[PDB]
Amino acid sequence: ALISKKRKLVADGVFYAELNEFFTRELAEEGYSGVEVRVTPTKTEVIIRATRTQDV
Amino acid sequence: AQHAVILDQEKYDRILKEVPTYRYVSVSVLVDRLKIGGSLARIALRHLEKEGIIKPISKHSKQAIYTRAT
Amino acid sequence: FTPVVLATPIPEEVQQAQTEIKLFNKWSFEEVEVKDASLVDYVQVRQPIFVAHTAGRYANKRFRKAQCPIIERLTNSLMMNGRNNGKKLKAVRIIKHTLDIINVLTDQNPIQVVVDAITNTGPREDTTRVGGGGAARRQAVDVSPLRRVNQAIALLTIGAREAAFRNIKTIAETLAEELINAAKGSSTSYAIKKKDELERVAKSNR
Amino acid sequence: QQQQIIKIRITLTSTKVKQLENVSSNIVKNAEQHNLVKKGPVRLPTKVLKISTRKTPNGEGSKTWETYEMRIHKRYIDLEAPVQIVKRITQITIEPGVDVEVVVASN
Amino acid sequence: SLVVQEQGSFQHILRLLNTNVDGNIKIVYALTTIKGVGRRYSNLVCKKADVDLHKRAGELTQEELERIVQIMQNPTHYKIPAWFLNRQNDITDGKDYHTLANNVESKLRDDLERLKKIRAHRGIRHFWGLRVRGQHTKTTGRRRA
Amino acid sequence: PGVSVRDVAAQDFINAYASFLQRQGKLEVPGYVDIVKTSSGNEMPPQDAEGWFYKRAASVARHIYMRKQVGVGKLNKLYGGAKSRGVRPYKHIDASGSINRKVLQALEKIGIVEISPKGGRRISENGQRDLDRIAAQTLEEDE
Amino acid sequence: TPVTLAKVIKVLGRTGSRGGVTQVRVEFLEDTSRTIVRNVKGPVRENDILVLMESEREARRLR
Amino acid sequence: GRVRTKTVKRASKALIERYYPKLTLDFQTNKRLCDEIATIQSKRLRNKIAGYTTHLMKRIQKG
Amino acid sequence: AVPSVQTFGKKKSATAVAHVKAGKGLIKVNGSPITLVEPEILRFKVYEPLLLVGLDKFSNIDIRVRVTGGGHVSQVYAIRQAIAKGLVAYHQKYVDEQSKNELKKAFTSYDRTLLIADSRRPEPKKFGGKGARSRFQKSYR
RNA sequence: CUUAAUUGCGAUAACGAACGAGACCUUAACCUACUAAAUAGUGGUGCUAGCAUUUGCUGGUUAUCCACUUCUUAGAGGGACUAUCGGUUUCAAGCCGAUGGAAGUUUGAGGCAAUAACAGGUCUGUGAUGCCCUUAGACGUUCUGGGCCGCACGCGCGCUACACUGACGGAGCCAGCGAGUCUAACCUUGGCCGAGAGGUCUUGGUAAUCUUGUGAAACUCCGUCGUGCUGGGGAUAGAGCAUUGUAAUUAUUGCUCUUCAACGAGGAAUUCCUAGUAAGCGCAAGUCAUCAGCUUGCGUUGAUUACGUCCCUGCCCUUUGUACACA
Repeated sequence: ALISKKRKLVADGVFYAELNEFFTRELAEEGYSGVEVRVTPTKTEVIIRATRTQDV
Repeated sequence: AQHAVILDQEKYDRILKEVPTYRYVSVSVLVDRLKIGGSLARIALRHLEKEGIIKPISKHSKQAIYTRAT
Repeated sequence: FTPVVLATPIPEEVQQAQTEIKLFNKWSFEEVEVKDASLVDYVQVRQPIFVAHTAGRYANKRFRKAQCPIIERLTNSLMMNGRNNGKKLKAVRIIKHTLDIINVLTDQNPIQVVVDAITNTGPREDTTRVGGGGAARRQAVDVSPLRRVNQAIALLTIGAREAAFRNIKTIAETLAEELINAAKGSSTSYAIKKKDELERVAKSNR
Repeated sequence: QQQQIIKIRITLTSTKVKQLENVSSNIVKNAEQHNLVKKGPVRLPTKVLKISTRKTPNGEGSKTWETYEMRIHKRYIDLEAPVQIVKRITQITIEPGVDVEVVVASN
Repeated sequence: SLVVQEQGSFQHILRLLNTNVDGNIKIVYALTTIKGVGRRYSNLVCKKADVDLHKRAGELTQEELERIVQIMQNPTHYKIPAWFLNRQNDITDGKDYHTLANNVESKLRDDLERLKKIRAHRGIRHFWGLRVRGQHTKTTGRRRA
Repeated sequence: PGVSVRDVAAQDFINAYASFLQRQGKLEVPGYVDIVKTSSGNEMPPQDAEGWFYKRAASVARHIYMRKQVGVGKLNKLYGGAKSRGVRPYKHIDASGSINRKVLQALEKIGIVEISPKGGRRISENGQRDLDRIAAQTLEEDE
Repeated sequence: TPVTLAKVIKVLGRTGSRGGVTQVRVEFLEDTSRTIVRNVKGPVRENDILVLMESEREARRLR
Repeated sequence: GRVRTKTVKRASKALIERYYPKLTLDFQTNKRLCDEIATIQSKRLRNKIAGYTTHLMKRIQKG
Repeated sequence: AVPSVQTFGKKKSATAVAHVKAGKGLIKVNGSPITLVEPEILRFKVYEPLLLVGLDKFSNIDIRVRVTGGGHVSQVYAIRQAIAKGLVAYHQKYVDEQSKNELKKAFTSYDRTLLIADSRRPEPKKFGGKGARSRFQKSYR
């Protein structure tokens, strides 16, 4: 459906790349270490687990 | 040509005596046999071909051995 | 004798020379015997090749380049110099194309084709350069169990091609009278020239 | 309407060798406990994703070459997907990277 | 290389418009020698001219050579579709021209001396002499210049 | 013994079948005969004044029993030798485009032509109406 | 011929200031209780022929 | 280029730790040793441990 | 009918899938007669593992394989594995071991790489060079 | 004393250790075994058309029934460990000569590779980094384009030939690596137009379907010539045709015809390389709107001379000498 399989199953890998800076680029003082990797359809479950889950 | 390649026209009996007890001869030989050369090397196998002295014992492209048949 | 029911029928004159004993199909490469001088045990005939495409590793362990078949060695040894590098499947028709000219001239089927060449036209020797210094007088270091075959075959098929270019003479048809002139020849080919210049060192200087 | 099955190609996009087998076997057991006749799992073959690059950030030095690969493992199943497998994805057995698309082909 | 009884009626070495003819070579190389005459219409001097082709070049006799004068002068009377031509729509009237042996450089420099005087970019690289049609001329200048 | 045309030669076959029928009579020389170089980079046309029509058209008829279907885009991409390609190494680029398409006007009279849906060629048994019937006499002539 | 057939029973290796020439022994085929130190080319295996060319002479130092 | 390893120190301490009167020329227990005594980190660990313990246990039947 | 038989051959580009059906002696690559093997030179390397137990061994079986790919010889001695695995695939099981030691001793002394699954491969080319071991030019200046 | 190895045998003011080497992981090194293949297809298949009259060939009936993997497969394991016998050797490490082989370079090639550094080089992958002219003259952005290609004359990496395995046309049409369409667009078969480049009617596939068996060369098979700057060579130059883009002028290119340059195996010097390898050919990907003579990856035939030396360059390790330590 307008997005192929072989050439864009690596396209989800930007959501290991765009995302794993987006958590900690303004927030480099946060303390991120790799959350329990998780997904549901239509929406993504979000849990924080870091040094600074309190001040921000 | 200059020296025994094309016809050598006066010597038309030489094609008619093509093996002078001389077994090994091909297209690859006739050029310096003082006879027809690789231009017109086949006109000894055009002239005496079908039933006579000459019978085909070779195959390969452009180059064909021939022999006084036993 | 024993045809078969099918839709692709079979000729008659050939494979009864094959179904009886494990030898050649139409030509009599059969029970003729060897003229074995020195170089004892260099016959890969029985069990031979028919053409030279036998599968098997042969070259990195140098003690078993002698079990590369002795009939294949003259086929191994022709085509150089920017013209025929690759195209070694031209050397598979050469086999029957020099088992073409050998048929008009001294058949001597392959128990006699290669065993007659190294005797009276090639080395029984080598003359390699470990030559002391200044002007290298070469040690005339004679026959090894691998020095009867390699340069004795794979350079005499090369120096005898030197009239197969710039004019008419074909590589497949230069081989008309060089094997026989390696069998018995007075150098209408390249027989003497690898025992001419290397033997003036080798006779009495050692 | 209900439990006449509509011949849906069970399949599951991943990349690993036995982590898909952790999740594809959540159908492989769940299609055969109630025992359908099966001519099933087709290993989608391994695909490489070569990228060539010079190892250096500046083109000085020995221009040495470093290469790149992946292995796309996937399985698709030539069976009937029952009703107890088709929306089971939407609240359990789903994982980032494991985006279980289920293509359709029957006749 | 057909059945041949080549007597002295065969044409030997003679000038046939500035070429001493190689008669003994094939009939494809009977004429294909002059500037203006490339090897490309060695077929289309004798393609459908009803002359036999497997013979060598003793044929196309002294007055069957007359057609050779006018077949290459007039390119259209023998019905080539004019894609086999070297200069059309030149400067003056916009039609076809087959530039013959005198007319090789007779007209190309008229298109050059068209342009020595009209200021253009390919003008100042010919009478100076310079590689005008796309060559870097720094490293050109070593063994070729 | 039961004959297939897959039990028949295809090398000297055209030398003995499609050149046995060399003068069937219907010439089909549509104006672009022997004036075109017949391959898009190959500098020479056939200079023999004999053949190369059954060598291109009638090659296909027993070629297509050995397979399912072909077309002219597999005829141009079939026969290209070394190209007259500059001071640069050579390739295999395609043959002529509109010239070898003459079989799509030459074969039309035979009946070995059948045009199929799902593109391409269909071969009816009209090839068996001039080759499987000659599989009774010209296969026993090549002993 | 001044040549004699000779088994090279024991192998040594080879020598030289370039790599080619070889230390070997000979044990003959005719006229035993006689042996002379000789040389050979190269890739020699065990107990095989050395046809000479010299009659009875020597060549030892291998630089 | 055929010499020992750094896990030939422990290919001879646990070899005879309780396990001399087995492992003859028979190759079967020359792996069915090494799935029990060793937890296999490579199928080659049969090739690196038991690749010598028959020739080394040729040295025990000598003296 | 009978499920296909997993006696099986491999090579560079010519997978010699040694199928066997109830046949009558067709020597093909599913399409070509015995006179049409014919490169005039490479005629017999297809056969000669055939012509070893007799002439036919064709009473119940044929040689049914088909092959895509190939070089110039690389099918000729590829399916000769399949022509050797297309004979003896059932003579192990149905007829007995003394018909293998005293009658398939034909199939012992003429193994010129027949049941050998291949073990000689050209290596992948390196980096930093055209050739497989050849390298570029240095020109130390 | 061996080894590719400070890897190992052992002799020992050394004992135990720990990296580096080997192990480690891919990929070419296989399986008469199954949970599986209409994102390949075999056997009979419902069978048909001819021929031959012997379930013998082509094609399908997107399910006629299937047994469904035995080609891509791993879900994991196994099998070759110089193995095995003679020669060696301190009787140990070892190392050769024959055998058996899917399987006897370290399974072949790679995958990050230690201690310590190098004024190696990137503020040109960044609006990381103290340093100015900074801005309104600006040593930068918008844009018309130059210029990065400019040439007196040098030096490298590569391409084509230097000349009868030279050049030319047709029957078999064979690979292998991979690549491929989104809110518009790549791969494009089949058919008409055009001689080519291509124009157009169409088709399949967001992926073992389809382009593709990438129907490659080189070859398999034949007909043609004649050694001369030949029809070797296609530089150079002229004139026409279609495309890519908004536009090709300094020709981005591909095609047609004409013109047919030098040279005739290169001096002092110098690059690479011990078997599927050199050396000839060719295919896909990169940058790609257009452009491959270059690189990344891959096939097709398969030689020479060497399976050893420190001679020239280099390189580690001892003994030695040193007024040297930016060595």
